[PDB]
Amino acid sequence: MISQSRYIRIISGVGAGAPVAGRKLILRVMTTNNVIPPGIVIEFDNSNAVMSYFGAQSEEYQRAAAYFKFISKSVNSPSSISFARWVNTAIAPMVVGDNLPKTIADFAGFSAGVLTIMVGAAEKNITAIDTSAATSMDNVASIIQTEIRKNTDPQLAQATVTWNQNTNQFTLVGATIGTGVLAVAKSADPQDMSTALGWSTSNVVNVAGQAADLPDAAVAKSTNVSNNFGSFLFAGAPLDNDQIKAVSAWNAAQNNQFIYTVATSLANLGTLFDLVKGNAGTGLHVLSATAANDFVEQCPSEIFAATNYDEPGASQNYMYYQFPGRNITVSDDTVANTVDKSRGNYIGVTQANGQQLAFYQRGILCGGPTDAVDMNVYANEIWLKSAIAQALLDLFLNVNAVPASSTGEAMVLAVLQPVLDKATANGTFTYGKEISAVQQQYITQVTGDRRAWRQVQTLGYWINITFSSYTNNNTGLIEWKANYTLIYSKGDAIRFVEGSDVMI
Amino acid sequence: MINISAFGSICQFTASRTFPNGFTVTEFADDADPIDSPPFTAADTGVGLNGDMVVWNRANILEVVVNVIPNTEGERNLAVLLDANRTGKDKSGARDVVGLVVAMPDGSKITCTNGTPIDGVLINAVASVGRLKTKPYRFRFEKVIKAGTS
Amino acid sequence: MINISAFGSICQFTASRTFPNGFTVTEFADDADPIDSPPFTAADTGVGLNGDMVVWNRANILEVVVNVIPNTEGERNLAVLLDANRTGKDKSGARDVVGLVVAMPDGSKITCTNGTPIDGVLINAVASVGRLKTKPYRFRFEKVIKAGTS
Repeated sequence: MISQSRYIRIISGVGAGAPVAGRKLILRVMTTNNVIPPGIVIEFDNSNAVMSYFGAQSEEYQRAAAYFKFISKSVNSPSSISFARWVNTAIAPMVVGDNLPKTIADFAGFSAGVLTIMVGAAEKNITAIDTSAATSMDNVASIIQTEIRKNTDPQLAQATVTWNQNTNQFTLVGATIGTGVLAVAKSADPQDMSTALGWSTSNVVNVAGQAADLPDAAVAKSTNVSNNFGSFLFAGAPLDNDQIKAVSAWNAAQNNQFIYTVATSLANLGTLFDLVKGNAGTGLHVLSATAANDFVEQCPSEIFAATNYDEPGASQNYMYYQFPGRNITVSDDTVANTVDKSRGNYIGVTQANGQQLAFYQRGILCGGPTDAVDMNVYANEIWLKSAIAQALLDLFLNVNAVPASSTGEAMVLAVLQPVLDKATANGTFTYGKEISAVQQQYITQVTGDRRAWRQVQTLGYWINITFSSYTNNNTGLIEWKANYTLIYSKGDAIRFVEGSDVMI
Repeated sequence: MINISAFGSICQFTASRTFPNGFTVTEFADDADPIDSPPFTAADTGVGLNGDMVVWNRANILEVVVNVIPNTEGERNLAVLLDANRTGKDKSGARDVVGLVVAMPDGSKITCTNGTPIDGVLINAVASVGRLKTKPYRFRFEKVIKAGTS
Repeated sequence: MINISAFGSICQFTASRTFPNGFTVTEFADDADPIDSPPFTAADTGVGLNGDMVVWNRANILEVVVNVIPNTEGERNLAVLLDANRTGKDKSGARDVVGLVVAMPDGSKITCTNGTPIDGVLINAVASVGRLKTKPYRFRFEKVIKAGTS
């Protein structure tokens, strides 16, 4: 008789399935493992996904993606991550294809297979690959690569096909470093393995081989892939100090859209501070010289992906948190103070009538001249630029171009202003403030009228758009562009209490 | 430019639910006031026995009345917004938040937010001669902001 | 056609009990407003202590006032409908539903349904010179629907 499960399905147990996943400004990890192709970004949404795609023992799932366990101050947890490639060495061709888990049962009739390769001028006729009786995909790979190696082309001199079971991917690398413009050609038989390997469907790009672009330009390409981020870890082996300075300086020049992190152990703080002091905002943290079971720099990376920036109650001061499963890198008063004055977030320890506490002491970034110099404040600036740019992008996708006279400012301001309402009813802005002589003069002379400093003193912001005419690289026509200036009100948050108990 | 003219005005509207990245209203009425606002209160005083005045800063929300020429693109959009927000029988009303930006020709801009429609005619009334009567619409916003001078 | 004329308007009335497949009114008054509607409410706001604006989307029913020329076929049918609906001594009132469709010349049509007469004069008033005074009738409808653009 027809079962009750056809109509009502009471999935008992720990069924779960919260659809409330949606907190942007996610962590990016620039890893070195060539499991990720060098030039595309995969946005994983759970530790299970990172365990599936990436290695089960790789730091990408063990060290990273254990940040999904972070419980924020209220209830929230991060729910999305992204990864990219460092581009360690000079790039050889690494043509990667078909994450689909195709099985040998599909290729169980591919005797004397024809796997043609289109290298442009070197379109080949590689055949004689027996997969009807093979020994798993990883030794189908051997037969394939040897049949490539019969052709004495310098590129296809020692071909290398790999089968990664975690991704279930067939990756044709090849031999010739320096220039790797390759592809795969399609044949016509059951024995043919061009699209059966998924090397011609859509899951190949070329992975063209270039030279190394180690510190900076790789991150620039990664950002060009996807602007959806909030902070990039740049994990793996500790980078060189000079390339670290370059990495910090590049996206100090970017200023917007990024907080970036530097992992160094103790006694590197003075030199690193001297090289990187200033340069917008970078998170320098003291690493425990004993072990590395804590991913240290994940402290900014976790909280940032748990704020949710849509419900009132954002901002967290970024200092007094209670990160578990982490090692106490600083446990002495003199050590704590010497780490300080050189920035450095030392995740220390204390005691209070017993117990031991924890803390993620200090949230100064580096800054110093005029920057946000505070992870809370810089975090809010990041998501303000994110939301405003998204609102303008939707405005322009809806209707292209704004009449740049006086109504264009009207649509621009009217689209921007709900973002400002969210900011006011999020905790990022501040109702009050006591803009004083220096701040009064500064606000007056930046762009605002004489009586604009009043508004920031009572409301929290002053936003105005003008239009400017500029010329581009090739556009002979003088183009016009918007210019919105918005005066952030900052916002303080106490971190020290001083008492004066009298009369005992 | 301290000039008293306002010919050259415009009213950008955005509704979070109904008109995200909303419309333009530029066809204001000629007989009635294009943009009008009832006087704000902002305080209230009471005199004691010996003359001690007591000042109360009552929180209040400003109001705007926009008169528009009826059966027009901006006006049709306004009527659509009001009909979406209004509540009748068997229809579902979307409680949204509207934001109105006026860019007067002298350069100054006034933006008001966290508001909602408060009135409307809902039927194109016909005047005596045959002309359509200008349709007024009233909003009550929560926050007002002045940006830009001259 | 975004013009401001309304000459050529028509009022198709349908009453469920009195005039099923009802009449048409075209001889509107010249001095008073042919079609008028009081301003809808559609919402109502208050303000808290710290400035929190608070909205209620109060349900409401729209109103129409039609002025018609005395002692004409359309207004005679209107007075028949109102006398059927009105309640007096020894007479039986028919509680019916009425529907008014205005087809303004420019093309748009506004149809209001689930209504009832709300006023009337019942006696042809005489003005000073001898002209009969224009008769206004008021209805309050439940559901209004706008159909057709240009």
